[PDB]
Amino acid sequence: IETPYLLFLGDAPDMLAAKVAIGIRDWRPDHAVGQISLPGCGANLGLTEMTLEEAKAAGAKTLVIGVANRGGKISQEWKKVLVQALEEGFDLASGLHNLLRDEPDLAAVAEATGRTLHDVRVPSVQYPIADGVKRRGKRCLAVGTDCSVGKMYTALAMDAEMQARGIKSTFRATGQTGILITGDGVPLDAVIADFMAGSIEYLTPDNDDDHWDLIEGQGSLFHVSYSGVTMALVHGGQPDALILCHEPTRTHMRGLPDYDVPSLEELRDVALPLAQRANKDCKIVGISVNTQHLGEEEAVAYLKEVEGRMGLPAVDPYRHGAGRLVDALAA
Repeated sequence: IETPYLLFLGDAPDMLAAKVAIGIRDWRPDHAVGQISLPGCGANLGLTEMTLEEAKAAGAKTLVIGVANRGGKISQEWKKVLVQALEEGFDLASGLHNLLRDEPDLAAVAEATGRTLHDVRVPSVQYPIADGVKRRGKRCLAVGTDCSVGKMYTALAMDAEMQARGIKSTFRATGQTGILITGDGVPLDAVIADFMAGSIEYLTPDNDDDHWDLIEGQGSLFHVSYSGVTMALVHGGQPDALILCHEPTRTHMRGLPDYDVPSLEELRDVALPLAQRANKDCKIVGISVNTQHLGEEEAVAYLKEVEGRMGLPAVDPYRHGAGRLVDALAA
């Protein structure tokens, strides 16, 4: 995706629909020159409100859909702006369920203007079958006890810290949100079975010996709907370092009311031998817990006993940053 962006907010009624736009603004502010809102928009993202022509003059290359749709249909009100952006010289990028290229007007305008539609939720390049060959560079993967346990935030927090420290690193997106944030990645949840692991090898190629890939995790080895997606990361990713991610108050898996959440111990016992198959030197180096549903001192107490029991640094990166996780990568 050509950077920098104009962030499309559409008619999103508030900030709830604007997770992607917020993610770009917060994590890669240099990738956004401004926002464009339709009448009735209530998402006060806080960037410079620009017309298409103003955003073009400011250097924007891609109109990025930063708000949710519904999973339904791209409205004609939206396409009216999208078409005009194409005619104004913008590429489009969208992580929605409905694909821009399945809109015959968007596809034909894109073809006539020479502009590109980036439907980042589904693959647009052919990935190979993984070869398991050892790749130069270092690779860190977060694995968790459930979906939505902070894997993406943890990888983003570690990368941001490492960048501030002058450590060579790249956040390697594996889903549409992270791809729109960084402008590149692999939409692993939409990759065909046989190419899953190969797509993660493609995502994390040979790099400098002192370079870190911070791979965005997906699924869970303990989630019967997605465990194979996680497996492809664990092996395709060849991780040198695992971060264990966990949220402690939930009593069931995501969307699976009758499935337990495993402990950090069984996550450790199951994940490490699998990871060691692809990289025999892989180590679990730290634990990143979402403690937002605990009280302040409850969180501090929980983290302390986790650290003493697992013998690994355990932090909540939102409460205090990723610095102790980044320190753990140095060994």
